[PDB]
Amino acid sequence: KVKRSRKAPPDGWELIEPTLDELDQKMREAETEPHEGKRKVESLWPIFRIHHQKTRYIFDLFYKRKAISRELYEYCIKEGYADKNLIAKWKKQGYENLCCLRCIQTRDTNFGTNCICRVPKSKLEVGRIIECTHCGCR
Amino acid sequence: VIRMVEMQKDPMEPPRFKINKKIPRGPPSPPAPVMHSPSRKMTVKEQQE
Repeated sequence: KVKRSRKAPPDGWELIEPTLDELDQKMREAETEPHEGKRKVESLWPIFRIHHQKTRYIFDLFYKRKAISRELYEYCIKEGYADKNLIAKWKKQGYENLCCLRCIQTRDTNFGTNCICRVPKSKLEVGRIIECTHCGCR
Repeated sequence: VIRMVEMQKDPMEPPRFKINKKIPRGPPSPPAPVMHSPSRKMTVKEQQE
């Protein structure tokens, strides 16, 4: 894939080069998957699932492990390795394992509330194996 | 108790039905009476005047 900047990315990008390439090749193979098998919105579920794992790799390298530099962190967010809004929602203590950024939108639901993805299982009902249609999982 | 949550429809769409041919109201009225003045004959020369 083209980096779309051509501006000589700094050190640490070669350390995260094959890891981000394997996640990018997984999303491109998921984007080339046909519409068979998925019912109506299940085909967009591996699109957010590969995007959720791509944002978790950069955030763990910056906040958890703190091994990547801040100059390589800003170059990764600008080139499109991880969304800045997804890292902003994970900075708050109220949401650290959110499914998708579409599930946190208050205006998305018809009843004007959150989804089942942003709800714990202990506070939910007993018999419920439901999954979020907009987000993708719990 | 039932919450009235208005569903936000798509603001780019053709209308869901044709022109409504249903009756909206009732063709009877409240026919209020006149009670203006007692109508009577004018005169015997009213046919000649």
